[PDB]
Amino acid sequence: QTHNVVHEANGVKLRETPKEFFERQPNKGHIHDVNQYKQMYEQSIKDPQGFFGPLAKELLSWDHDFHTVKSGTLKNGDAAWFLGGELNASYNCVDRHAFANPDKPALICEADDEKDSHILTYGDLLREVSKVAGVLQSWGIKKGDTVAVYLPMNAQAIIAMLAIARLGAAHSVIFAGFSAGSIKDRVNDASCKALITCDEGKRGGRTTNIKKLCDEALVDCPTVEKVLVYKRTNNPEIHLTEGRDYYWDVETAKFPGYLPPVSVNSEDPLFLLYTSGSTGTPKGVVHSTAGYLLGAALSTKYIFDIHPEDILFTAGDVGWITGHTYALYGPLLLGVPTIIFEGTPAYPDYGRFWQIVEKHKATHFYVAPTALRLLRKAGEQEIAKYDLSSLRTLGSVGEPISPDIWEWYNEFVGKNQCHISDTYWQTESGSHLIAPLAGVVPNKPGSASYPFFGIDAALIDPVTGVEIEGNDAEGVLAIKDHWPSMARTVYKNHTKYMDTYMNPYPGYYFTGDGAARDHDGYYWIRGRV
Amino acid sequence: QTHNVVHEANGVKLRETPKEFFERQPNKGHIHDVNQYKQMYEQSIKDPQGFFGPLAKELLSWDHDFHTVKSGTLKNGDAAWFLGGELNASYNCVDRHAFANPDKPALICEADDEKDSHILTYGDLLREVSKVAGVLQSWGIKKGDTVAVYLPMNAQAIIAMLAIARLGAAHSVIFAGFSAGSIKDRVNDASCKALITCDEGKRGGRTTNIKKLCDEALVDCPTVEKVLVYKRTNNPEIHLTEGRDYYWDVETAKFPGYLPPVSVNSEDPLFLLYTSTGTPKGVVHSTAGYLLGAALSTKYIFDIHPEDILFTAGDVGWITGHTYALYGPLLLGVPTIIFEGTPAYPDYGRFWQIVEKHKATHFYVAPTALRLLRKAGEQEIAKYDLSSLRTLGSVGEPISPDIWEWYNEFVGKNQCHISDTYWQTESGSHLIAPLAGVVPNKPGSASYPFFGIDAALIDPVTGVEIEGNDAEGVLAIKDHWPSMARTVYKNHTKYMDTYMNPYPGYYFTGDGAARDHDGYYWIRGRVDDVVNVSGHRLSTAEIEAALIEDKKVSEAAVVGIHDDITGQAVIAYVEGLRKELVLQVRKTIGPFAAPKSVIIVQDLPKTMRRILRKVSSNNPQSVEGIISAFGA
Amino acid sequence: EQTHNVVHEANGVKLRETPKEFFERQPNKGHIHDVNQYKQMYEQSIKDPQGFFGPLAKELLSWDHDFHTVKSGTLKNGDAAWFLGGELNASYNCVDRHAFANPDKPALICEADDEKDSHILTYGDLLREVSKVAGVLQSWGIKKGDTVAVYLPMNAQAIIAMLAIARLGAAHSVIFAGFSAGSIKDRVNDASCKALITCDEGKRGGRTTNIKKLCDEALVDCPTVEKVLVYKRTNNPEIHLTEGRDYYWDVETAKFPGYLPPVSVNSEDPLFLLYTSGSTGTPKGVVHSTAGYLLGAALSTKYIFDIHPEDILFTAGDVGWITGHTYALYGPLLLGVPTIIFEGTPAYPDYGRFWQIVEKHKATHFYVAPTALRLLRKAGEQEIAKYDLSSLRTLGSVGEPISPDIWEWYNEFVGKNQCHISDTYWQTESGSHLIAPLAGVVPNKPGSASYPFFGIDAALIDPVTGVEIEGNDAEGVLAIKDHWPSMARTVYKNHTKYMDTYMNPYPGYYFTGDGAARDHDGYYWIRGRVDDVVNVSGHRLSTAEIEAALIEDKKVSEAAVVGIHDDITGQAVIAYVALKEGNSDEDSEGLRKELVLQVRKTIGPFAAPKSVIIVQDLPKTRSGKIMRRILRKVSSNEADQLGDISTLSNPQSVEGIISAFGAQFGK
Ligand SMILES: Nc1ncnc2c1ncn2[C@@H]1O[C@H](COP(=O)(O)OC2CC2)[C@@H](O)[C@H]1O
Ligand SMILES: Nc1ncnc2c1ncn2[C@@H]1O[C@H](COP(=O)(O)OC2CC2)[C@@H](O)[C@H]1O
Ligand SMILES: Nc1ncnc2c1ncn2[C@@H]1O[C@H](COP(=O)(O)OC2CC2)[C@@H](O)[C@H]1O
Ligand code: NA
Ligand code: NA
Repeated sequence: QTHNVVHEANGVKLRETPKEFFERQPNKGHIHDVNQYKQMYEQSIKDPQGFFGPLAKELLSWDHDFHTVKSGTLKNGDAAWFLGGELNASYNCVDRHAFANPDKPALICEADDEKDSHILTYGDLLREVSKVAGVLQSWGIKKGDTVAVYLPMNAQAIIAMLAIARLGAAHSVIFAGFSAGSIKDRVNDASCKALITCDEGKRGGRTTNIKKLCDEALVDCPTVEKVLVYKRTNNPEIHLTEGRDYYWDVETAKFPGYLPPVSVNSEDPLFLLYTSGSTGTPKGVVHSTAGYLLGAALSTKYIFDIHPEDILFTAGDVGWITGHTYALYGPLLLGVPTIIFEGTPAYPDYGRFWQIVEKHKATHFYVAPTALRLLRKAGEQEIAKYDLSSLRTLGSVGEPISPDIWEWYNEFVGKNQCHISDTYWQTESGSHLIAPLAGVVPNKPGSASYPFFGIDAALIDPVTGVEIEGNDAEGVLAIKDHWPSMARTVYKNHTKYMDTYMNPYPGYYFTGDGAARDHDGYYWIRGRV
Repeated sequence: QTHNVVHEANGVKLRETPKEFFERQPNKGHIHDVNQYKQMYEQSIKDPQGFFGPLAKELLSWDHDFHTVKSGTLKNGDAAWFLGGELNASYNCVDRHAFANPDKPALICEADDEKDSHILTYGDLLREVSKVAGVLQSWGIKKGDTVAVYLPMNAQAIIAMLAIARLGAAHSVIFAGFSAGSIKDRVNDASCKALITCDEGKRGGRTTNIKKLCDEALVDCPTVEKVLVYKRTNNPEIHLTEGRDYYWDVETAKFPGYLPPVSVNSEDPLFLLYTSTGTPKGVVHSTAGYLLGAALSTKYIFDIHPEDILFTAGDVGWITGHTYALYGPLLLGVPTIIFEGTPAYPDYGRFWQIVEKHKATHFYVAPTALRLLRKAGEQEIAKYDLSSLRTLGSVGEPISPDIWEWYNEFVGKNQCHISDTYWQTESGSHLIAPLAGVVPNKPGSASYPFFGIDAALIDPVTGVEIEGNDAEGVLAIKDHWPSMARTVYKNHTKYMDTYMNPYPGYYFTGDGAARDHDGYYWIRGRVDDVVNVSGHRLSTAEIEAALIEDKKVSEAAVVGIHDDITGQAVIAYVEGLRKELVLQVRKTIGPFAAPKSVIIVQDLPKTMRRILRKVSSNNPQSVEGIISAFGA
Repeated sequence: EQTHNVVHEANGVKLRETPKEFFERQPNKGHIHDVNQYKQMYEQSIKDPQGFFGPLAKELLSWDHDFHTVKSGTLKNGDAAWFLGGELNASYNCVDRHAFANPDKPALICEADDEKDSHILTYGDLLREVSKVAGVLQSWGIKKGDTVAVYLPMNAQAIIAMLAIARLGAAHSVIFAGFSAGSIKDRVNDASCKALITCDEGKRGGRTTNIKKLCDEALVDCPTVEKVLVYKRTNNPEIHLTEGRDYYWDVETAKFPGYLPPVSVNSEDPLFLLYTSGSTGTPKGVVHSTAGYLLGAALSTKYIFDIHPEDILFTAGDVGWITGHTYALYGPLLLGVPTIIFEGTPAYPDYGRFWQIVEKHKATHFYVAPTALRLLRKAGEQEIAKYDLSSLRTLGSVGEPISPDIWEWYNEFVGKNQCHISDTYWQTESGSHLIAPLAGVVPNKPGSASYPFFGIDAALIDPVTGVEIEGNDAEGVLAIKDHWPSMARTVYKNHTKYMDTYMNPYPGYYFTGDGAARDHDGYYWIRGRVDDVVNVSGHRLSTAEIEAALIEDKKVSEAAVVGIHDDITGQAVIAYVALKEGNSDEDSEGLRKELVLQVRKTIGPFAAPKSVIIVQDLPKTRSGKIMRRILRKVSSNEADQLGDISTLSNPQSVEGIISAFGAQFGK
């Protein structure tokens, strides 16, 4: 009953999902109980072919069928999924839903100031993505190119990512807060042929110099032929360099509201996302197309319990993986609306998140514990002003969630009527690795619980390098086989990838984190090592 | 029986298809009668998916299947057909027929002088297209490029077009009678990477300077990297620029007679065709939808069977040659007669001599040529055996009842069906036409709208559809159709403003028409160019006249431009006098007819409102003034 | 009849049935039941190519897109095409599919010049290395429609380079590692290659060969080559790499992952260029398509050699030549079996090396040229008894005639009279076997290639009348009456040369350049080239190219090169040279050596003349053109038979020619 190693697990009562979760659920859940989850999970570990093939055919639309579900090993860094298949990410995120229901909302955009907020339908999104992709195509962007994005969290960032993917090019999103030198490093490592940005940004009421930093960086980025500049503030004193910089509205007005998507192979790169590592300069994590999209759709459907009637609010930023997988690809693949918030949880007041959740009857909310701490400190009383009865799944990501913060989140935001998903994962995993499925897995505050489909998690003794048998254990967290959404390389530097992830413990994927596993199989993340 | 509006139709007896038509028809007709036509037409309007899906699979060969038959709306300018599909135009016009019957004639080429005439089979055409496509491929031409063609109406023009389409590039054919400036404008707007032309041309016995005008134009066309030059006259004095120009024969001899075609998407551009009042605009046509329209209209309106032979006396420099000298007939796998010369050379019987020589079953020509031959060569017609013909088409302009009767009697001997085909460059293929052997004729009427064409008459003042027959108004189309043009090259806003925004929810043909008690349409010609300001349609000419009535005004020019709020805005070029002129227009025309702004200028273009249009959107010397005052 | 009045080779020749031990060692039921089934299937392959080759193409190749038409075009119009509309990838069919099925199965059994450096790559290993090299090439801009040169010895890196280039839809052009810098230059420039794959140095017979050095020398004049990939075969640090152009195989492949998607190409997109010598002077890049070439390779390897999944093939060839292309690489790898890639010579460390390798790996199939058989019979017979060769059942011979005596020697000393011998007739332009005895099916006549293969409708044409010869006991020009899947499709950027060489000499036919005879049983007997092409030790040479090389020496005024029989190399090249101002018989030996070295450095060591004859002038017609017929007749000791020479402008010269050949051919 007691734990000698996993001290966090002693005297922790399981927390079943509240009845109101199932009352607010629009349809029968996707999994009935934990026993069915464990059957499906064991099948996903022992027979990835027969588990993931059918799901890949169910959740994604293919332009060419695949012939092999899974190939490669971790030790050889040659992982591949759905080999021979062809598809397009923008077709799966936009076109098919637009044909099905063009007036269904897609991007619920909340601007830094609410007066500028708007809503794009899937039909709208198809037209705007097509026009921007037509601009990029006229400029010579084609499959195999990279295109940089330097935009805030708003419709233009989503449209730019989808338009780049529509051509089979790989987008490289650069968080709008980066310095000119960070922009330069990333652009040059990726050899981007084009950049998409805006003139200025609005954050918490303040105006941010965006094009200015781009211009500073581009003096050292010779590969950038053309820049597309959105008029976010329309400030006339913002310089565009003749022959390089063009306005978003002016160029998109020249092209039609439909452009054919370009088919890419399952293993063609979908994007580069640059991350800081423990050794040296930024490294470009490369994600494939089919595997990443399947992981995004699968984790969004099963871990958050997303249905067609639902509305996801991922309070993240597309500059990071969270916005990639769960503000954009995850929800759009499933054809539900997603809320794109440009501002901050404090402007105009600390009720912004909640005013938004009420306004759009959001059903899912996904945020990092940092924001939870900020709102507990400075804006608790605001929560009661707004109706949050539409929610049933509350997500937490990025860092450990202390039991204190977990209980506060559960009571004040969830009104003790929602399910909480502590999702553990990382930029290189593509999608959730360990997380409690909504309406299925009972919670232990501070614990991410069970590994997800295709994630064969294990603990390794660092001193010896040997895998640790049995529960009530602690050690380095690692995965014993690759999974569909695993990152495939570091751009033009596969040796760094091998040394970072595959070579510390040959045969395993090294997460860089230490964790504990208790007598129930629940995992407790203990941070970086 | 009487018409109070459609005066053309009063006292007009229907003209049934003559029995000789069905005697000469090689097989059972494709449609039995008008009732079957109407059932099929109603399905093509109410259920485009169930009507055009099966036809697209029947008439075209696909590399990848389509998942959606029809997408988009006119209002949003995002029409698309057969989404997800892949195909190749040259495979559908050449390869499949060559594999089925390589010795069947494809291009029956009649040169300016008959001594130079020849016939290419489908196998011959496959080899020549493959070799030219190999030359272009070795030069770097690929999907997404544009390639200019400046060639007379002969085998090399057809081969060039098909070879460019074989690589998935888009051809832009430039009528060989165009000047150097016209070549330059079109090549630069399209940013063509290569050009295919010839040294000189032969027309009416005269030698025309083709390569010379090309050089003149190319001095200012930096995107053209290479030129392929056919030796039409083999004149040794014709200079080739080293490193840029290469000979057709020399380069094609280096490559094999088969080259794989490149699959393109249904909505990838097949061609740009530049149109000749203001600035030339590149009408862009898709691949799958355009080809389907070409095949469908050629088959059903002309009644084309595998045994038939089509003579379209047009020029690939224009949409008629594109669609009914090349794509339509070759798609159906029949021979097409490509005539390089004039109706008068060596004499005024040449058209009829060609029909007799090749036993053509179908003849398609513009009323302009019919009038010329009636005036100068009538007696020549009877000198030739024209009994192989059963379908006589007319295109491009109204055919008066009198010219229709002359055509019917002197060419058709009262034994052929006449198809007065109404359509335009932007429609891709026939919009309103009497189906051969099916629809009875009223001379001068185009008769019924074609498959997928939901035609209507619109009140020009209110934009509201006119219900019932015995009516007149603006001819408009209520939904897009497979072969509708998709954009204006790199200028989609001009496309929207020209076709979709004047009457939102409709396609604007620019023509007026009348509809009689039988549902037959009578084309009435161009309308008067209204500008749409927040739903009020204004006449630039009326505003100019009203401004001119003011005796202190010397000259007035009124133009329209795009406006994100009011759709269009009106700018007049001519502090207190400006207000006086605006009030003058308000009290002469109406309160809402006032220009958005009156700009007092001392100069205006003529040497031409086009300059004013471009100026308002941010004697050559005069130009400066226009700009200066607009800066005011 | 039983007697032959024309095909003398066939008189008194007893058929040689397949020995029973062949069937004892055969691992499964044969692919063909007996010779009658072979004849039924062959007739279908001629009368109904669509119904015969469609199903086989669907069985043996994996398609990304199905084909809609099996066969198109005619020889006369030079527009042959097969499996139109199809899409596939050669590296997927040679690697990926087998790696997915059995990643640990051996693929490349690599025997290095020194056995200590030997190793084995599995299909999984091969997939990873091919993917990495393809990743390097892709990052350099190589894409479908480009050509990439390979200048590598016969080892794993050559195979990997070829497959990596094909993985991107680019066409490889392999340049035999015995070529000089000028030959590399000619081929690289005619193809406009964007990149080159080579190595620092080579190992042959224990000697170190200069590979990268010759590449640098040639590349000074190859402006289209943007980047070079260099494998460290010896890792000699003194080997210079040019900054900005040359990069190391290991360094660059370490940057990319072990899987890269293959690029789908059309059946008729070019798979490779192989530069071949003819009666011209300039090498011609023979172009092979993808689907048809691969189908021919798989089909001939499977049916003529009787290859099964359990078998192991040792083709003692070099990828620098078509034999290595088709039967060391594409054929076996398509069929998913291991192939032995031998970097060395038959003589090093001793003359048992071939048999040591066969025994080491229990090879079931061995494929070699008669030149090597003659060498081993002369110098290494005593080695054979040291080795267990009982794993073998199919012994192939390629590239040149196999005399009845050599056939018997091969049959007895290597096969122990228990193996089937496959004398395979074919050529670079045919892609795969044209006439050959199917192992276990066709009985042999020693010296005869036997029956034409599937899709090969062979004929004999009267050299006087140009008319096809009906009936048997006949002789004439060997021609083929319709194209076949693996037929070469063009000469790179010179289709007119292709037409003039192969399709126009005998309209409606393919001209092989060979003469042949057909006996009363329908067996074909190859009689050798009719077009004066010379084959020295399996290498096709251009007498005109050798003449040009000799003339480059400014001491030479005129040069005429001819071919003759040679007991060692099959044919030998004899060069006749007239000098400007020479004389002095003491300088003769030295100047002859100088000219031989000139040829060695212009073309390559293997193109050196057997002998250089210094004469005072060459025989010429009234029009001033050299009459090589006289030099041929003299060089074969047939001075009698020269006949009336009063038609020459300089009949007096003939005497000298004869005397000179008598004095100098020996010494
Ligand atoms: N639920 C969690 N509980 C405890 N720790 C967590 C949790 N989620 C993330 N982490 C830490 O963040 C890194 C990933 O950061 P990254 O920005 O790459 O991806 C971010 C996640 C989008 C992990 O390696 C780990 O140390
Ligand atoms: N049967 C017809 N009866 C009366 N008028 C006609 C008819 N066909 C065309 N037109 C006029 O020509 C324009 C199109 O010209 P375009 O050169 O683009 O297309 C050329 C015709 C292929 C129409 O809008 C219209 O005004
Ligand atoms: N079994 C054989 N019996 C007699 N002669 C043969 C045989 N195989 C080839 N040849 C001669 O080689 C030329 C082609 O040589 P190539 O190097 O192109 O291809 C060689 C095959 C690799 C043939 O035209 C012919 O003259
Ligand atoms: Na494809
Ligand atoms: Na496909």
